[PDB]
Amino acid sequence: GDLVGVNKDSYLILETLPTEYDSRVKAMEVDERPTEQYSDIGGLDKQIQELVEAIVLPMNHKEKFENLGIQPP
Amino acid sequence: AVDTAEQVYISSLALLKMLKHGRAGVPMEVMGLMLGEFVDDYTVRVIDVFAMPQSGTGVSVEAVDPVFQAKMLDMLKQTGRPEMVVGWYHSHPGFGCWLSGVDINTQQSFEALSERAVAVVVDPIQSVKGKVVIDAFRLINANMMVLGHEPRQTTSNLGHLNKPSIQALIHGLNRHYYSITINYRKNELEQKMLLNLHKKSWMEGLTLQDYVVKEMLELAKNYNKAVEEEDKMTPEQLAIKNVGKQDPKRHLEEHVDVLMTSNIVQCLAAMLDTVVFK
Amino acid sequence: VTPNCRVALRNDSYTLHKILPNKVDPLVSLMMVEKVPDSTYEMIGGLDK
Amino acid sequence: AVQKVVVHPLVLLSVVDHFNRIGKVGNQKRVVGVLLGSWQKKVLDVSNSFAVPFDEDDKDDSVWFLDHDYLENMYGMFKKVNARERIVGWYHTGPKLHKNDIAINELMKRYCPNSVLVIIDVKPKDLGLPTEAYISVEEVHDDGTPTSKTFEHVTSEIGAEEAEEVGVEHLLRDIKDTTVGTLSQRITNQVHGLKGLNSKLLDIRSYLEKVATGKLPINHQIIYQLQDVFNLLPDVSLQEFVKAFYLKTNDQMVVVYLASLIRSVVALHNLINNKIANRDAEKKEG
Amino acid sequence: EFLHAQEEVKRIQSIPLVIGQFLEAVDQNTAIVGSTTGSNYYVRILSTIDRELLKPNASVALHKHSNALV
Ligand SMILES: [Zn+2]
Repeated sequence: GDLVGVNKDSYLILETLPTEYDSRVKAMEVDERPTEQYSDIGGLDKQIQELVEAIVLPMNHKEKFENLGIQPP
Repeated sequence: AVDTAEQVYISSLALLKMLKHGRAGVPMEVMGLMLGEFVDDYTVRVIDVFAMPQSGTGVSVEAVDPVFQAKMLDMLKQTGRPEMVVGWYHSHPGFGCWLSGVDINTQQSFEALSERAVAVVVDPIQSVKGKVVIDAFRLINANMMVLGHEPRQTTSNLGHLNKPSIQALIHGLNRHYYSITINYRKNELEQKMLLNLHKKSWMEGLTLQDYVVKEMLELAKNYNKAVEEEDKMTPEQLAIKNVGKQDPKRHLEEHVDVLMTSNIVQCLAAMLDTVVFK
Repeated sequence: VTPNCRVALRNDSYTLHKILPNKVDPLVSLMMVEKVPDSTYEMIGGLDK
Repeated sequence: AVQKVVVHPLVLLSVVDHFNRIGKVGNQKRVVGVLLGSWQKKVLDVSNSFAVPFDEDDKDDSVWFLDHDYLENMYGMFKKVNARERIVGWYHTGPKLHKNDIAINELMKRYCPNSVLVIIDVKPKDLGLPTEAYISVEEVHDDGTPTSKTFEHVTSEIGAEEAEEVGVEHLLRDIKDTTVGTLSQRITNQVHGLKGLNSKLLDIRSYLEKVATGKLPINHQIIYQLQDVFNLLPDVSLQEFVKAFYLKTNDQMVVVYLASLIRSVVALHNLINNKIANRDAEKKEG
Repeated sequence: EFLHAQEEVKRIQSIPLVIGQFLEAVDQNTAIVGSTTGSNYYVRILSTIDRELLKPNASVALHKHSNALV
């Protein structure tokens, strides 16, 4: 399932294309990254806390999880 | 300053290197140079068709290696004969062997230096013995349309080259192109030895080899009974009483002569004991 | 030149060369899809009106 | 262990035009050259070769000339057209040999697993075979001397590979495919009877001249050993093959029964519709 | 030349035989054949085949170049 360069004559697999960009997905990747600090989230600050303990710390420190030694969420 | 019906006294090895150059010359089309001798005006001869490297990039005028030219002719100098080029060959083994759009450029690119430089088109993948697709063309040009394009001086050679005149875009390319005549040389200095190795080789070699015999006949006699009941359905098919039949559907033969020469082989095969022994 | 009749066209220069007297559609595949012959009236018996 | 090769007569026709070179370059009589090819099997094919500018002193016959301008860079050309068609051996004309040949083999055994010398024929009038191979052999003796290297009679043939008869069988312009039983068998009768029994006269040249003037290979190791094979059936008066005569009733049994019944069927074949179409053509003419 | 005619019939055959289908027949030994290439042809057909074997749109053998019913 790859885009490859093939000779018209010998029909030899010549090179791999650097053009496998994948329509819609690579367009689904949000590259702008709009800003939102946590000052906008008013009223769900406990959900900010369990949110960070659930999600943000598995990105940073799995040693926080696996020196205790169970699993990430 | 004058136009004459030409002729190509061909070295059989030319066509040999073309049938190798198209047989092994995988039908991705290729290009070469033709190495003969400009003998005179009303004929020309080829004495050599040499080989080209794997130019698997493209039929082009740029595919010629001039150091392979100079070293090639140099290797003709350290061998006996340093003959002269007369033109160029190429191969069209895939399609119906007609003049490609590089030939319409590299022809006058080559004959700008040469005199004639006749094209060579080949396709050995046409047939095995029946069709001999050798092909050759002389590019006439729009400069020579002042005179009519009629050499004609000896005729019936281009009258019998005129006898086919059937290739689709080439019939169309009557403009800019008139072919050349190619006979085959009286090659009995080699056709003699191709004959003597031909029949000294291809019939039991030393010929004390067949002199298989009778289980072939066993199988052949079961053939030569097993078709005999359906061979004899034809006299039932001849029982039309008055007339009711078109062409007799003659299955009389194909089983006479098989028995004939096959059992000539069985009876001289019966002789070979009293022939070999005494 | 008959309108919508078919011809024999060469591949040479597409020279309009011969004209072919023909029928056009699947006519063969179903045009002649009859039950040919069979038998006579004697095996009917009753629906004669 | 070589039975046969496939011989393309293309570069044999290059032996023909180098046979045209030697008639006009001078003193060099014999056409000597170097054989390209590829070992695939015991069967082999030769598709190309090349003919060497070679000289050979009649005094001290082992004086070779295989130029490496002529060898190496031409092997770069012949490699450049095809990586497959490299060397396999070499050739020269004459039937027997050349006091230099063995050394000329060893110049290129550094190039090939088995550099073969195939002694070739420019003027075929032969009673036996065409060009024939000679493989690297070390048979020596039961003696324990230094190793013999003279390259022994290892059978070959003229094989035919592929189509190639768009030229060839157009250039026949004479010959017919005989449906054997149409004289081709008696052609083989003349060639194996005559061309076999004059080779038998070469064998009385052997077994008379060796009795006369023949030294050490008079009875080296194959004469009595194949006097065994001569002693299949050489016997005196009529050799008395008493098994072979009612065994021959079991033989001629078959041929005369097939000819009898089957040629009576041929009597139907010829006779019956010969009469029908005969008298249709005869009295239906009126 | 009788044998040349006979052997000649099958030189260009049986090795790389393409498959099309019959369509129609105008006249003797020349007919209309559709193809598995997608297009239709009107080609000269042989004297080899029995003439009553070409009722349906049957699977037929043709040459690449020449495209002849064999
Ligand atoms: Zn070409």
